[PDB]
Amino acid sequence: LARAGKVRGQTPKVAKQDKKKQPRGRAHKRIQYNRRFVT
Amino acid sequence: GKTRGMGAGRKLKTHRRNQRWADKAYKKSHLGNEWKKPFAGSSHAKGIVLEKIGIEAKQPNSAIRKCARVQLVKNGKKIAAFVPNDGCLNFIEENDEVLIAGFGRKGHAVGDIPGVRFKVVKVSGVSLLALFKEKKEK
Amino acid sequence: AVTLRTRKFMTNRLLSRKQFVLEVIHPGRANVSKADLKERLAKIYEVKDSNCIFVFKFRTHFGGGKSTGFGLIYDNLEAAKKFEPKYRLIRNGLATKVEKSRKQIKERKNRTK
Amino acid sequence: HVNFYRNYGKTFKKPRRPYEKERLDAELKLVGEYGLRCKRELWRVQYALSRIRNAARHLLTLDEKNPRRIFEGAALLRRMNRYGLLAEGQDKLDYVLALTAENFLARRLQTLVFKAGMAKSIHHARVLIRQRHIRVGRQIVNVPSFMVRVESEKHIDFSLTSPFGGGPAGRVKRKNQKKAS
Amino acid sequence: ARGLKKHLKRLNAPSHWMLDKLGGAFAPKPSSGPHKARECLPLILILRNRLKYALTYREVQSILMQRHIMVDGKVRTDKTYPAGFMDIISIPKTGENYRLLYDTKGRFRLHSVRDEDAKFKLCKVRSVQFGQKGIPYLNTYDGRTIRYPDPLIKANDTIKLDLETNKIVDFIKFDVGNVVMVTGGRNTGRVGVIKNREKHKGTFETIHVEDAQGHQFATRLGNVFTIGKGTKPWVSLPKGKGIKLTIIEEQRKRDAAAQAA
RNA sequence: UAGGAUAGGGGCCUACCAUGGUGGUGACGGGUGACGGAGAAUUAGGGUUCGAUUCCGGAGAGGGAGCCUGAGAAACGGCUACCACAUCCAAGGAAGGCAGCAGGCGCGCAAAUUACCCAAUCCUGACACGGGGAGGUAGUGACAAUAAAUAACAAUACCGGGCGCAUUAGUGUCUGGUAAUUGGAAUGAGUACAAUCUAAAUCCCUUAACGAGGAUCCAUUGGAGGGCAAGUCUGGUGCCAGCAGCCGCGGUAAUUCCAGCUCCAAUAGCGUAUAUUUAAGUUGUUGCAGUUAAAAAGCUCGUAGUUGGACCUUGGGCCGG
Ligand SMILES: [Mg+2]
Ligand SMILES: [Mg+2]
Ligand SMILES: [Mg+2]
Ligand SMILES: [Mg+2]
Ligand SMILES: [Mg+2]
Ligand SMILES: [Mg+2]
Ligand SMILES: [Mg+2]
Ligand SMILES: [Mg+2]
Ligand SMILES: [Mg+2]
Ligand SMILES: [Mg+2]
Ligand SMILES: [Mg+2]
Ligand SMILES: [Mg+2]
Ligand SMILES: [Mg+2]
Ligand SMILES: [Mg+2]
Ligand SMILES: [Mg+2]
Ligand SMILES: [Mg+2]
Ligand SMILES: [Mg+2]
Ligand SMILES: [Mg+2]
Ligand SMILES: [Mg+2]
Ligand SMILES: [Mg+2]
Repeated sequence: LARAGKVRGQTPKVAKQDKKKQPRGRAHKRIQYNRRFVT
Repeated sequence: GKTRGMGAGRKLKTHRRNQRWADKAYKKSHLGNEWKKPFAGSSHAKGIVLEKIGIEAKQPNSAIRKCARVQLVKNGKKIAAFVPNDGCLNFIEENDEVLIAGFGRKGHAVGDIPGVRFKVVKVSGVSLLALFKEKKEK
Repeated sequence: AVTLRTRKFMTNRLLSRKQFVLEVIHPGRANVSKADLKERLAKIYEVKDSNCIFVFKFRTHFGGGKSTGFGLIYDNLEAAKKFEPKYRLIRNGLATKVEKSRKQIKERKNRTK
Repeated sequence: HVNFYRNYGKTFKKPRRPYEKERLDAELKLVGEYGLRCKRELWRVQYALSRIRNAARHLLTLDEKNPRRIFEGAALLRRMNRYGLLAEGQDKLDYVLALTAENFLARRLQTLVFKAGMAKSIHHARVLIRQRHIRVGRQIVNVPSFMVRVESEKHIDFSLTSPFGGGPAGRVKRKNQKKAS
Repeated sequence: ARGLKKHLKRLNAPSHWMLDKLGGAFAPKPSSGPHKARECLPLILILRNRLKYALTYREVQSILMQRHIMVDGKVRTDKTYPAGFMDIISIPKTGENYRLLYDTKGRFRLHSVRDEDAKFKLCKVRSVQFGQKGIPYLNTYDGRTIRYPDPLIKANDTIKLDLETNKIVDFIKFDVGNVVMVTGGRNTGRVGVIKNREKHKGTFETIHVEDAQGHQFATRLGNVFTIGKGTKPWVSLPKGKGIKLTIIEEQRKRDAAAQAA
């Protein structure tokens, strides 16, 4: 019971970037289509 | 071999009624002991924890799986229940109000945790995944 | 530039009205108000009294420009008084409504006498 | 309590084996090549095909001159011909089994817009459908799975209100115009 | 339960009433009357749902309380009256007569008739037996009781009744070879000529009937109804002359009506 | 058998008499977290499991019991008595029955408004007018189900594969994208004049003017060893924390934990738990197996049960397509 939270506290805190959103829905299947086997 | 007379419907129906009992699933499902288990035919069960315990892990592994002894408000059973997240045990505290659910394998011990069939899915009325993900603190 | 055509039209001189489904075609226009339908439908049928009319249950179809509804040409406003539900006379201003408060309306009144 | 009595059901079914490369990439082939919103639309198409093929299979099980066979065989065949989903000289009640999900996907209104032009892209076709830009006879349709019949196929055309084929210019037009003026 | 059931729910309603499913919770619940009340139509169904002279319960109430709607020679203001087979429904203000008959698909049409074939009705008899002081009387399936019956009129037969003399003018003897039309079951609506009648001791009597164009069928006695002697009916048949046509044939009718225009 | 009672048959009950009725084809008894059915889920076929619930039938109104009125009640939004519970009392007394609608407590894993309305569907009354928490309308409602947005199109670009010669080039066609790159178009989410809807409002359907620069009008759920689709990425931890349905990972180079990038499957949905169907030809009548994997009784007799050899003219013709 002494060692609870050990590693999850050991890990450093880091933050995301501010990624541009990927398209949702139809446009997302579009990018999948014309990225897998159109390119 | 089988009995296949055109008039043997009574024998075949009695024989299947008699021989379905050797099937484990049918026996478990109709024997009536599922109402004598702790949940007694319930999916979840709100209970009160007695203490954060921590227990050994089985031979190939070696670790301390952090469980808790909970009492069932509904029928007084005292059981052991796991806490399924990293360092999540701290959120639990003595005599808190938790929701205990089946831990998988349908009422049968899971993985390397010895003889524990239950998992904590809520505490003090707050989602425990939310506690893990800082979405909402109790 | 909106037109007005009526079908499923039937006369009932049991209740002496002229009952029909109207299928107004109103392109561009959002929808045509019933108060404005009244005088057009009056001036096409020559009813001599644009108040016997009562029109109700409009839809304004998906995509717009085309609307359905019911129309009831009464011949005598007396007939339209007797043979009509109260609510749409109240709508066209020919009757008025009163508000209820149901306590003592019957219950504690049933106790004294 | 009435309105309990209004029936309703399911239209697709999630596939049996979730993670298969063959089926996954075949379905991506179809979804990308018809520009669909997701694979729910595709699964509705296999569901409708499964329904019609079950009916046709049961009909073919029986023998001819059986009035039940003839009646809904003819009903199913005229349904197919109204949707133009079978060609001429092809009414045999087996070419109903022969057809596949490509046939249904080819009748959807997005596809028909694409094949009649007026889109410059199939995804552009879908959007034009959903911004009320297209009518069929006189009624503007915004459901890209509209399943046009051939008797409506000939005159699928723009609305009388869309800026492209109808009346007044759109709000972007009128903002640019009023700030220019 | 503890008494008569006074509400009827739309799904529980007879299937030949045609009335829809989301139209409400309850159905008109035809009152106790002179006809079997599962084989009947309320005058509310006659008015609102078929002729559409009104649009609501209350407007049909206005219709009936005006005393216009006259049935079988006398006005009936009840709004759940069980009007049924060859009841004649007249309206003086429209001067318009109707007679209620089965159509071939098992439902009820209101066939217009002129005044001469609306001055009278036609019904079958339930049974003829004696009464007080030995005066014979007969009972019809319309419920009517007629005293001093013609010594030849027997059970299961058919009788015409005017609405002024209010008695018998003539009668069809239910026998082999007279045109009938079944009034219940899956064969209801179809007119036809009785071609055979076999009796089995202690059970329903079976009637084998042939339609006007070849088809043959069978029926129980309580369902058949002689109309006229021989092939000729004594009543104006509906637009289908009592021939139920197979679904393929009726598809061909609509296909031909399409290709004729 | 005779009678009594019932509206009426009847051991329903009484008097007398007889010694009968059910059962291995399962009575009687016990369990049922059991109201029955129409039906629900799943289904190649056959099946398996469920069915409190809006349709029909039955039964109850806290638990039993007994009756008035009435055509209809052993009624409970009727009464009488007892038992359990409880309210007012000025302390003698009195009123009770939400498993009706709404709402409150408790029980729990578990379930909404103390709303409006008689306009519809019908019922009801002495009755065209009254009444109707039946029933409808509205508020909460990711129970389930349906359609379905979250961008589209153009040239610019470092570029990226042929196609015009294809060498030696170079730029070329659908544009593939890292492009907050550049650009004007399209619109509904939302706001909202109005009208329509409505018993009156509200929603939907129409539509004055407003309403998109990509940071926003921002899509999540779970997963990235095998099954099983997707990292022999990077940092941290070091048989610990923890993961993991199972096999397994972690003992200082972790594809498995905690994190970031990337990616994947589904997508306004998905994970989790239990129960159940499929898988299951692991309940097998269709359709399993018994030498050795679990399973031929030690052996024979044996009643029910199941199963039972062959044999009986439509033998040859006409006739109509
Ligand atoms: Mg098993
Ligand atoms: Mg192990
Ligand atoms: Mg009842
Ligand atoms: Mg007796
Ligand atoms: Mg029970
Ligand atoms: Mg019931
Ligand atoms: Mg009761
Ligand atoms: Mg009682
Ligand atoms: Mg009550
Ligand atoms: Mg309640
Ligand atoms: Mg994630
Ligand atoms: Mg993870
Ligand atoms: Mg990871
Ligand atoms: Mg893989
Ligand atoms: Mg897991
Ligand atoms: Mg894993
Ligand atoms: Mg086996
Ligand atoms: Mg062995
Ligand atoms: Mg042996
Ligand atoms: Mg034997």
